[PDB]
Amino acid sequence: EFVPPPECPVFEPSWEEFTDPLSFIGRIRPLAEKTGICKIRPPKDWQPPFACEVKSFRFTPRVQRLNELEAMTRVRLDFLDQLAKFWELQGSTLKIPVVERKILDLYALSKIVASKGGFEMVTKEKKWSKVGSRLGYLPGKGTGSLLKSHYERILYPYELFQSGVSLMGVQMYTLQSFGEMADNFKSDYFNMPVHMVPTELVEKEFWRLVSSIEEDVIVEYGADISSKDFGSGFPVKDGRRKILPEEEEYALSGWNLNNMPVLEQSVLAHINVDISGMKVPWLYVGMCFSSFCWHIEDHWSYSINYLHWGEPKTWYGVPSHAAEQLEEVMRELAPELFESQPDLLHQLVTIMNPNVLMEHGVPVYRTNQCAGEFVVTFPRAYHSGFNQGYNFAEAVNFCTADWLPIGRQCVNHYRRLRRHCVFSHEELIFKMAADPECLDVGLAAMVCKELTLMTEEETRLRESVVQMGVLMSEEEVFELVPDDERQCSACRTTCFLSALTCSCNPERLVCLYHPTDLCPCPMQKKCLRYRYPLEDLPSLLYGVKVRAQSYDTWVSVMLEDAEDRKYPENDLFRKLR
Amino acid sequence: EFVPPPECPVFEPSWEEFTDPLSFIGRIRPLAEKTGICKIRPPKDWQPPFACEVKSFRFTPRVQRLNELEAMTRVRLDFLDQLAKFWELQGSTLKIPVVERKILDLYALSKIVASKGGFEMVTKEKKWSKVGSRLGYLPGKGTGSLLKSHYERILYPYELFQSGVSLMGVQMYTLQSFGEMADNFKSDYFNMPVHMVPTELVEKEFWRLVSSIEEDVIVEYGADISSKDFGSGFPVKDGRRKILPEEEEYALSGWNLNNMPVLEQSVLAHINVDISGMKVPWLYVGMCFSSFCWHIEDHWSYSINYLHWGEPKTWYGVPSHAAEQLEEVMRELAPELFESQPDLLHQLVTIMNPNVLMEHGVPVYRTNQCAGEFVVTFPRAYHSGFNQGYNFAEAVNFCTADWLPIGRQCVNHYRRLRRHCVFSHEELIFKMAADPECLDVGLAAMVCKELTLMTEEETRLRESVVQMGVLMSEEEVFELVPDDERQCSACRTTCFLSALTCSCNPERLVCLYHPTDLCPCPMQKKCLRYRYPLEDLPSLLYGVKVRAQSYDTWVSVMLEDAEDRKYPENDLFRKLR
Ligand SMILES: CCNC(=O)c1c(O)c2ccncc2[nH]c1=O
Ligand SMILES: CCNC(=O)c1c(O)c2ccncc2[nH]c1=O
Ligand code: NI
Ligand code: NI
Ligand SMILES: [Zn+2]
Ligand SMILES: [Zn+2]
Ligand SMILES: [Zn+2]
Ligand SMILES: [Zn+2]
Repeated sequence: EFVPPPECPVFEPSWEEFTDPLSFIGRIRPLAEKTGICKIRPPKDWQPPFACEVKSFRFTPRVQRLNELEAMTRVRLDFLDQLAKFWELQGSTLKIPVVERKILDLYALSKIVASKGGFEMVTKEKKWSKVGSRLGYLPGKGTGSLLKSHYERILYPYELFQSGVSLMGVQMYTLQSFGEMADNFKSDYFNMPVHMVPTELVEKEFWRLVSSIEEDVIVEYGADISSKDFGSGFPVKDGRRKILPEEEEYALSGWNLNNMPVLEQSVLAHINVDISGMKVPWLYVGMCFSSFCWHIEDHWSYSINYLHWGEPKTWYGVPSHAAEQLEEVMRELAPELFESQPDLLHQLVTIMNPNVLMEHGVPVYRTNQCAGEFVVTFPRAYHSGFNQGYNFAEAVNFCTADWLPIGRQCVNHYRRLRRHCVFSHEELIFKMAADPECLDVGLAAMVCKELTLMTEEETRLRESVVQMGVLMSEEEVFELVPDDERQCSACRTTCFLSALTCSCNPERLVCLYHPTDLCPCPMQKKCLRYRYPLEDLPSLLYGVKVRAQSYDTWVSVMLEDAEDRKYPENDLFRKLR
Repeated sequence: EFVPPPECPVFEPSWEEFTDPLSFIGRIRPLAEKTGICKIRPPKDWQPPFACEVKSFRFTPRVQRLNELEAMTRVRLDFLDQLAKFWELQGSTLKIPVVERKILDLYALSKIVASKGGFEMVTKEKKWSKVGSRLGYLPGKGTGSLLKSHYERILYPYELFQSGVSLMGVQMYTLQSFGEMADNFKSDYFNMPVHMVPTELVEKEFWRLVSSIEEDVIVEYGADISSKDFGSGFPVKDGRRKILPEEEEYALSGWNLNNMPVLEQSVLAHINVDISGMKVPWLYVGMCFSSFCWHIEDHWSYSINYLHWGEPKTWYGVPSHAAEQLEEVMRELAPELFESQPDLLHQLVTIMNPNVLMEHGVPVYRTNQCAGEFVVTFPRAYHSGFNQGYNFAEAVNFCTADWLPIGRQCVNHYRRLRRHCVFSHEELIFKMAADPECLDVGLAAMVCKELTLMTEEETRLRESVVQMGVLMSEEEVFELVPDDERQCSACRTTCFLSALTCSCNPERLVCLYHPTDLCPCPMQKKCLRYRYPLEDLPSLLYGVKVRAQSYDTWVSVMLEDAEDRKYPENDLFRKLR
């Protein structure tokens, strides 16, 4: 009944192609970009040893109910649409609180609270903790009394209303033991050896279980795991181990995921600036049927995924150019609701059957990631999938020159939503511009093209605001103040280049894209807090344009300057020797 | 000229004594407690391999100038003594800020700011970053413009005052590469091979350099290094490695500083409650002359230090009974000053030459810690020391049954100062009481003796506050609220068992020892936020008294119930077999 989509392309590089990963990926970009994802096979000779033990590797499992794994169900959508309209009528507006790093499920919450007899029922009986349990929340963190506070503040008024009449007052594991678990589960299911069941079959049964209410099937996985805390499944050198000579090669290989962020073609390279939250790999342990719902990467850009071992990982990709189109069909389900809550679209997890996306005219490709094979995700390429069986993988994100404009275009979208930004994109650009040398010339070139766009756009914003009647201009260093302090009153975006402060608050801020929403105090007295005076234009565009056009001339002791200035080669350097 | 003090004792336990670390210490306590510190030599067969690589191990070095290593110098004291009196006059009070984990040195700061021409001079020249650099503050974290905020708020008014007339407005490295450094330095100094210089000679030369303005000497070290981030110098099992069978021994050893916190006699054992900041060891890399000033561990408990390798580490300890006597003599230096700033005594680092504390009547012992030896610190044992040469060491704190009453006493002191408690001593006690089984019988017996004292004291504080005219009593879970929120207005102590709130502030809190300081709002309406109703007394004292007095009778299938209830042996179990 279910239909496997087309296979995304694979690549099987030579050892010389395999040398510089980000060059090889640049080689591959014009092609793989159209599928949104692609698979890569390192030379069969390349097989890095697994660093981690298993027999002792301890993790707290998370869980999925494949029935309710879909959050976009008609009943959940229509509910929230109604609770929203309720608060609109009330003059308030519905705000969905975040709990345990994920949005609260109100439909689930309201159902459950009511199933046991309602707010004050649950309250007087102190069952609020029993609730959060069934909600997939980790005890004993105190979520129970937090849900009460939330239910009262949001759902109880609607309860009353939705209830009879009323509404007067008030208002305003071990990796080892997990494999045993995982392999026992799969075999008993399919009645075979786990390795012996074909991929097509499990794939077919997976999408069967999602929409099937005739049965319930639960699974355990793990994620939200860091090389930092849990250690990398790769050998690498920091202080903690004498590294074996066997391992020495792989540890220094750019394909070792810990090494990618620092590669000279990486943006998060020579900058020592901030923790973006991924300079460091993330680990996903898996079982059969264990899944990850449709999504993209923070600030878009890339994602590289590597399966260390275990049964294959199943993927579904979509191109970056089909991105808007994708979100458009998902929006057809609750158009009135997604209006009021634009970002709620992303908040809500979905596995939308690929056939449905394809019948709607969206390109959807796929593949089976097998042990020892990479998967690459491109900027704004939507991806999802599941695992064939017990397995282990490691994944980072990253960025390159080509991404810079997309990353800028990415903020504007996050700014147009109300979306917290994991860093300042514009801040990043200057941290690169402030050390032009030892910077990959490709970045330098792109930065010139990207930066002049912002100097224009900023000067427009800077002159736009003096008309509004602000006078004083203070000067502050934004990178040194914490992200949450430098955000904009309603954007919500991390400000670097400039923002606006009036005296209505000691600290509350708004970016120049929303100057009027700072506070009712007339423009009147000040204050534009800026970063650079406009003396910046000659200064910083110089150093980057230098190395940008130092390379432009150098191509048109010459083989020396390349080594001194750290130019790339391939190509040209071949003509030399 | 310098005189070596008496040596603290060493202990060379048998392999059978060496099997349980915390038992063997209690064996020793009545003796070593009187010296305040002791050295411990494991069986020579015991040689755990060093888990950490060196050639790549990266640490950011801190630095020490032994001349100014002394913060209690006369000139600095009188300066601070005056600056306080200045502000007393102004109606304000002198509040010494903390900057990057430690108190700001105002005397140094002012001296420097004044040497370059003072506040507005430095400001208009933007040299505030040059300042913090010479104050040692790590760039580029923004400390420079932070000091400017501080100087103006404190020193500038005094600057004007202390300046002519005025004062109108306003107001209100690699371990490898480090080994090379330390060895070269140590050898070029004494003109010998580094291992060839006697211990007694360096000791003499060290204390010479402290009081010597005749010459300047700078030294590098590292510290504030966690096993968490950097990894432990011990083998151990979590997920980061498969452990060699050679290492399997030492990984599980109770003498592995990773295991100590979890040992059955530890308090930080079976409770899974809160990060104490030490369940985890810490690392100190060291050099010739690198030092650590007099101090007691937080909450007055223990520190067990294992020197992994390199040249020896020199210690100076003091008994816990001489502690109050110790602080007294350092207080004689600026009694007027320390009155206004009681805790400034601890804040200020001092190396006071042992010969002085001895001639002031303070017991002062010592010893030479050699690679592969342990150093144990007893509760409220003041200790300082320096390193003989290049080495590596690892340490953790820990708590035992005998410490509990001292921990309680410590809070009472931290409360009588204004001192931030790293955790709530009372909360700890109840988390243990809440799991009586599988809890070491000695703890249980102690707990009941400790807890009953608290039920009395609390009920005294509980009945005391109703006379004050508070009525309503709410009930809150304090452990689930963050520490800094549950502190006291002025105590400043983490409140758990109870505290007092009113409506003047939505959240601002005061410990029941200080109900009057909450606000001017008359007692009037409420609000006592308590934890347990007084239904606690029968309940919790039971479960602990159960296992406490279950063992009392058991000593007075019998060898079974000891295995079931996890009783200890030594002793009695020997009569069994
Ligand atoms: C069942 C464990 N989870 C996963 O395997 C998992 C991924 O493989 C993944 C790949 C790419 N981007 C995001 C992802 N998120 C995930 O959770
Ligand atoms: C020069 C390297 N530093 C140290 O060796 C060092 C200690 O041994 C130490 C022991 C106990 N309590 C605090 C300590 N602090 C320290 O810094
Ligand atoms: Ni992803
Ligand atoms: Ni100490
Ligand atoms: Zn904005
Ligand atoms: Zn205003
Ligand atoms: Zn009040
Ligand atoms: Zn208090």
